[PDB]
Parts: sequence; structure tokens; C-alpha cells
Amino acid sequence: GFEGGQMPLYRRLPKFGFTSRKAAITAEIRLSDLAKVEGGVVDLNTLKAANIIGIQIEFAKVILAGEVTTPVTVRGLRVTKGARAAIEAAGGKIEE
Amino acid sequence: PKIKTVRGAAKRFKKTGKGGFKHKHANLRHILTKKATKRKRHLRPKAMVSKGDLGLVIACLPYA
Amino acid sequence: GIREKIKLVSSAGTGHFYTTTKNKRTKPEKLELKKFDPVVRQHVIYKEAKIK
Amino acid sequence: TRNGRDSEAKRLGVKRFGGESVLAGSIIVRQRGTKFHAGANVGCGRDHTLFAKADGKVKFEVKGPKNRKFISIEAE
RNA sequence: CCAUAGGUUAAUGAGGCGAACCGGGGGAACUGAAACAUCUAAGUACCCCGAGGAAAAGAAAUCAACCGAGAUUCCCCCAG
RNA sequence: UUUUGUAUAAUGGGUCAGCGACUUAUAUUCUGUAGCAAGGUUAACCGAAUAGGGGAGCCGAAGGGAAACCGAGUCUUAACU
RNA sequence: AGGACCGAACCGACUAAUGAAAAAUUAGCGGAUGACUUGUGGCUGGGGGUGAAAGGCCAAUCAAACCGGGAGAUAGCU
RNA sequence: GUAACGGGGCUAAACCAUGCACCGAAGCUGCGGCAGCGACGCUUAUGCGUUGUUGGGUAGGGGAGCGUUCUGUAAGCCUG
RNA sequence: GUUUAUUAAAAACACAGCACUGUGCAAACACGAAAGUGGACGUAUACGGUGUGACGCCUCCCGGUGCCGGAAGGUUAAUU
RNA sequence: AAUCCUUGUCGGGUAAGUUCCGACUGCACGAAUGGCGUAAUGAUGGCCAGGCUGUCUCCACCCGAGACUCAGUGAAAUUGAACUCGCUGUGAGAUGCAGUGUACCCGCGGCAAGACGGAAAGACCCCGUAACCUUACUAUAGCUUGACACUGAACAU
RNA sequence: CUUUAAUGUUUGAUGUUCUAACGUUGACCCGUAAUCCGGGUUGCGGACAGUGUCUGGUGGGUAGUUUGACUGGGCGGUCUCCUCCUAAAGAGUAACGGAGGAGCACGAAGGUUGGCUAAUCCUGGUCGGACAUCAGGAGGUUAGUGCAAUGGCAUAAGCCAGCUUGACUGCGAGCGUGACGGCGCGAGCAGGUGCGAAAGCAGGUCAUAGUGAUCCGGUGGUUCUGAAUGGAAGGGCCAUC
Repeated sequence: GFEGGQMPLYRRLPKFGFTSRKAAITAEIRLSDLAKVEGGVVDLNTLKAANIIGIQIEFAKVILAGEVTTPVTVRGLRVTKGARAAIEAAGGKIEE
Repeated sequence: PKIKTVRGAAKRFKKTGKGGFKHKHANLRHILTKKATKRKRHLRPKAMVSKGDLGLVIACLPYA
Repeated sequence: GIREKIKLVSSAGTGHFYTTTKNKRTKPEKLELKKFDPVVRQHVIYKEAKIK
Repeated sequence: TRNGRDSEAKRLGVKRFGGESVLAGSIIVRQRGTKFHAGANVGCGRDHTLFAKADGKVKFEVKGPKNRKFISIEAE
């Protein structure tokens, strides 16, 4: 980013935003990844064990992505509407 | 050694879904009362980086 | 640039303000215009105050 | 000397010509005065910029007693 | 005045040299920043003192996050 | 060789022989190629051991928003044709 | 008597023409009891010395000695 | 140093007009050969009949090779 | 008298003399992180610095910049 | 004048004097970064005279040392390769191109017009975002100010 | 509250004296054969002096640097923006080419509704004149435009008046123009307004100059964030300097 002596593109443009420390400990979980665990019950801990989310992860959503066939009990996790619907269809249970 | 990121660049740009780069417009920072409101409004939203200076940005930000 | 700048503040009691210029030599009296407050979403009286 | 100065060229002039199909919004002419006047389905901006208000073919024509140039849009 | 300083003997140890590594005491500039002064180079080069086969560090007035870990050192990640 | 342009009276070479200049390491991207493929791959280390273990991690399969958050949507805005 | 005079040694270096010589020659020239000259030894060290001062001299090197190191400084130039 | 046709020389071997010949290049054509890039169609060893066309080149981009030393193949093969 | 060793010996430097100025002695000043040393085993008829340069006849402006003295007021640090 | 105009003007000196000496609108002398004088001194600057002379008119001869030849020894800078002529053009100053003229091959002694001869990556000039040398900026040794510390006791205003 | 006096006690500073810190480059004694040094006695000085830390001043004594470019080198001039010409009838187009302007103004000089039409000259008319104001006419924009020039402008964009805040907030199909940063034009949609009987017009001004990226901060709003937790600080987002 040296443009002769003209003020380079980065320096021209204003800085913005801030980093969220809470974003680094959240996670997104596909529907496909609910089968990868064992026991048919999906906690954070379980996910971690199954190497789906990672050790420093306090929070995790389940997104409508891929597809779930087996019935699953999602526990202590956020779920999107679509994802939730999918889970229901599969024959699964959801709980806070 | 690992490539170092240009930290300023990182601060100023965010990579998008198709490998683009959004950025905040210039000219909406001070000396505002004189600027027409419409112009200001236009400036507000984030803007994609142009084809010309894309390369430079990329160079600056190897880890994106 | 003798003509100084000022801010018309909303009498709605919101923070909202417009900003503008005025010639304080020729016009000592305060500027009061009926401008649109976008927080209340109504046209309110806006009274001149110092830009600071 | 006292004479080095000049301004940036403004790229005025007829942008779309006779018969050119235009999308509504498109600028037909940039100009200083109303060299061309706004005719049917053409708007005149604050800087006298004539622009299509409808999708169609540009149509230059002389009209009225003063014999003034008028740009219209023919329907399409 | 007593004492103490000082003085003469005796015993024990030290001294000097040595590649790098190690801990401490001091500590640049060229250079980069397309100039330059903050900044960088770099606590680098160099000088000095001391040690050992290694040194230093080390047994939480430490982390952590309401769950827990359990001195120091070193390697890969974390992460440009 | 350098130049708009050199027989140039512009540069360099007395000749021969020998030596004499785009390397290497680590990151990153794109191309080819091989592997496996919604998966791919392990690092230190253990292992006298190029095997095998080791998946700590990394990249990918989701994005939008400054962020909380939402999520095939999302941000914008009181709300979007 | 004398920073007195003329003048060899000795110290110098104004003019001249000319490698044996990285400053000399020959022919003349100035000082020659003094602020003179010379032997031996000593001391002053680099932004430092010394300087009757020319940026002079400090080992044939001086508007900042030499040697080694930072060091393959940097070189948008050849 | 002739030195203001390149020279000899020229009264046309000068100039104008019309005409028909010839010379004249690495241009075009002829014959032979090589290579690139496209078309179609073979029926294949992934190239072949062909058939168009292209092939001056600095910076520079792309493609394909020669040779040198060393490791394997090699206690092989060549060599008094 | 001195001077650019090696293109300048001079009108340049020095000089006796003159003036200003500092310095009371643990002197000013200078070399030294300092101890100390020079000044000087000197003491204002002495020592340092600056300029001028034998001898003779001589030698307006304090607004500016310095230095010296003053301290009434304005402004003014750490501190509080 | 250690004064542009300027070889100022007048005088002296010379046959003739931009210099010299003496005098009379200070471009831009001037009083201790001293003014004006000044005997003596000076390898000091300028000017004039006497003497003297190959300095010169204008060179001549002679004596020695080299140069030349013979024998012995034996360098150096330079060097793309040379079968290395003149002229007029051309190409920006031609041994090398065009046209033309001249010229048998090779030494030796001489001369220096050219080979943009040799020598030193121009010293001038410019350029490029080194070095040394003020009321530029920024610091800083030193000097100086106060506050606290080492630092205590009385008494008064 | 204005203003002082009384009794009780409390910091600030100001000199005079002291003697015990501290100084002594005064004297004598001892270590000692010793002009160093130390100890001892003593005189003088004395809480000063002088040292450390902080602090203002001074500080080419010394150091590190900077000292623009264009330019038929320096000096002079220039450097951003707007108008015209050069510019070759789309756009664009150079010169130390030829000519001029800008670094604002305006709460009306903006919006809208209603109305109006200029310069100059002639003739007549009190003071009144080349030139005020008023009549009659010619003229036809030769005038006007807040300011340069160009292009515009009578449906006036020129001149008067009435009511007003659209010089609105969120957006924006689609275009123009730039290497980019950016700059510009914009019908329509939502909300809420003003003028008009209404159709409609209004997101500044006849248009084209009146301007400055980023960083760093400042002010107001905003629970977006908030390093154990609750807050806060700081950060973000919107507005603005």
C-alpha cells in the first residue's frame, strides 16, 4: 500500500467498528453436526467432546444448515427458527 | 516468518462473502454543517472496495 | 467566513438538533424555525443554541 | 505572467442522442442553461440536466414560437 | 586514662588463562519510517563484573471465572 | 552498453585460461499435478523410528451487522414499493 | 650593550632553470647571541590534542587520524 | 580541393506531352522443406488424412528442449 | 620574529604598547561524573578574557541586540 | 584610495604613460573590527633613473652532458580488432559511409596538425527527498531559580 | 448579610542570637621517617554553605536534523477551485500560452400563491440643474441576475406583495463523471410539513467557484459493548466541532 507519495487507500478511509470479545466465544453449529455427537443429546460440553465447537466456547447456535434425520435433544443451546423446525420434523426435542 | 498484517488496513476493511471488502466512506467525519444532507446520507452506508484498488487491499491483508 | 455557525435544538426535549450558519452582527435575535424532529417524527419548533 | 489558470472540464453535452433507447432516470443532457428544454417524459434537474422520466427512445425536436430545442421520450 | 586506629607474626583462601553458552552492570549508530525529531534498528553490536557444567528461574500475596487449575524451564498451537 | 537516435569521435574490453550475478528459509496467494472429498490434514512429541501412533490445532462446509443479536438470510429504517 | 651589522657552520626556503628524489637540484637568497638552533628522554589522543592561527599539524593519511567491529550500513544512482 | 547533376560526360543523356517495351525488392508467383493456430472428419494409441491461414521483433508474457556436476537405478553395464 | 611539511612568506599571525572587562583567594577561568590538578607555592603594580597593535597628533547616537543595576506593579514552575 | 561611471579632470614625468607621483562629483573613507602622520626595517606591492648587459633588434660560433651508431643489459603508460591516405559531401567536426582524387613494399632520424591522442567514472553545472561550519526546529552539558531532603534550638515581628 | 473587637488555639513568613548537624584549601598533636589520608584537640564559620530529587529560566557550549517542486539552476512567478479562448462543430486535450474570477453571501436574497415587465432616448412639467420625482411617446431586453465569465432566463430564472420553513427525516429505480478516494443529477416510495380553491409545486438559492482526506481528540444523544459478577471508565453507532 504505497502509491507513490499519495495517501494510500487504507490511510484515506476512516477506521470503524470495534472487536467483540463475546464473538470469539460464540459458535455456529450446522444441523449436519448434531449427528456427529454421541447419545442424541446436544449440550455445549457434548459438542466440545465431539470436536465440533472448541474448548473456549461459552455459547453456540444451531443454524438451519445441512439437514438432520435422527431425533436429537438439543439442551442449553440457541436454535434458529428454521433449524428448530427441522429438528421438530426429525422428531427431536429442544430445551433451555 | 509469518506475513504480518497491515493493522491499519485491518481496522479499515472487512472481507465479505464473495471475497470483496467493505469499508466506511470518507467525508462524513467533520465539516458537516456545510455538506448537504443527501450527500451525508449517501456517505453513511458501508461501501465495497473498487476493482482498481482491490489488489492493494489484498496485499495489505493476507489473512483477511 | 465572518458568518458563525449555530445549532437549532429541538423543543421536543429530544437530543436531536439541526446545525446551520447565521450572521450574528446583522441578526442579533435568536433563530426559531419549525423543523422535523425525526425521533418524535413530528414537526417541532427548533430554537437556536450555541454550537459549542 | 498573470495567466496560468483554468478550470476542470465539466464533461457537459448531449449524453444520449436521437433514437437512443433509455432507461428511466438516465441523463440525456448535461448543460449550463436550458439550451435544450424538457419535453414529454423528460425532467429538468436543478442544474438544467435533462433526464428521462420514462423508458423509451430519445426524440429531439424544435417547437413553439421561439423555435426552441425540446427533448422528449417517444413511448416504447 | 581505658580503649580503638595502627604495627609484627602465623594459618587458610584468592589472584591469571580459557571457544561458545549463562546471569547481572553499562549501552550505540548506520538503517527503516521512501525526508525527519516520537518510533524503528535494539536492549542488537560493543565494553565491564561474576558463575557453572550448564546457568538463570522455581514451590503462588499465580492464573481462572462462580467451573476449576495447581512451582520453574523448554517445544508445538492459540495468532500475526 | 545506454539511448528518440551510435561506424560513431559516447561507455567497457590488451589477449587467454580459470572463477564471477535472481539464492535460501519461513509465511501467503494463484496455476499445474496427485491424494482423499463435505470433508481434508495433522504440529510438537512418542516411536531407532521415512512406518504406526499423536487431530492439540488449522482450513472448509453461512452469511449479515460496528455490536448485541439474528441466521439463508441479515443490516438499514418507525417501515420499507 | 644589542630579539645591533657583514658573514661560514647550523636553521630556513624568496627567485630560477632542471624523477637520482612520492617535494629534490644546481645557481643565487633570508636568519645566523636568539621570540635561535640541536641531541637524549618525558607529557598532551580523536569532536580529542597542539596551533605567533594556515583549518596548520597529530607516522608519505586530516573541515575530525589509524586498526578492528556494528557491516553484506544504505544506494529511487552507474 | 573541382565541391550546389554521386561521377564521367550530355544540346539530349535537359524539360513538357502521349505511347509501347524492358530493368527493378527479402513484395507477389513457381518448386522443395519446417513449425504455430483454427475448421471439420477419422475412429483412436490421443494424434492422423487433410484443409484454411499464420510464422519481423526490444521491454515483457507463454510454451518446449540441450548440456554440465552430484543421488538412485548400479556389487548392473563399458574399460589396460 | 611566525605561517599553509608538499603550488600562497604576505599587507596574514605575533609583537612591545594601549583600552575595556572579569577576578578578594578554597580567585576568576580551564582539564576532570569525582577526587584532584593547573592558575600559583602567585594575591589586584597579580592573574584571566576580549579587542587594538611601536612612536607622534588624536579618538555625535543607549532607539535595536547584549551586558550592568533596580525591583513598585503585571505575568510566571515544582509544590499545595 | 589595497571610485561603479572611469583611461574622471587638471598638473608632473615620456616622442608617445589604462600604470606611477602631486592636486581637485566619498556609486560605497572615517576615527582602537581605530583615523591621519611617521625615522628605521622588508627575499613586501607599484613607478622612474644611472650602470650593466645575447632580455631583445638577430642571432653566430665554440666547450662539455644527452640525442645518433656499435656491443651488453633492458623498462613504462596504452591497446575491441585492423589490409590504420587526401578532398567534398553524408552521418550534427570521418583512416573506415558516398562520390572522387592520389598512392610500389619496408625501415631510420626529425617535427607534433589529427587519431575529439594518454592520464584521473569532471573539480565547473545540475540532479540525489554526505560532511563540516544563526534571533531555523528539537534536545542537551554547563550556569542559574525556587520546593523537599541531609537540617537543629531559642526569641521576637 | 455589611462591618469589626474580645478571649482560646491553630500555620505562613521575617530577621536576631545560639551551638550540636554540616563546612574548613586556619592552628597544633598522633598514626608517621609522610605538604596525601584519617583520628584527636582547638579556632573560625554554621544550619548558611554545599550535595541529591523535582522545578522554572538561560543555554550553537554541544548534538541530531530540516531547509518543497515546476522551471526552454538561481532570482522572480506559480501550486486548490470556477468562466471563456487556445481545443481541430461528441467528450477530453499541453505550454512560465491569451483573458478574468473564488476561499462567500442570504432565516430571505429560501418555499409557495397572486400580480408585474426593462435600458436608453425624446417632448411637456414648481424649486430641479447632463443627471432625482410626475405626465405623453419611441424603443423592445440593447435591461436585470447578491459577486467573474459563459450558457441561460418573459411560462420569466428579472421586479413587487401575501402566507410560510421542503435550507424536512428515512430511502432511492436509473444515469453521468472520475485510476481510485470521491463528486454530481435523480423520478418514485414511507413519514411528517408549507403554500394553493385546485391541478400541483417545495429534500435551498438560474446553473457552473465559496474548499480540505485520514489520524487524534472535544460536545450531545444512543444500554450496542462493558476483561470474575453488578455498575462505571474507555470503546462503538448516530449527530456535530
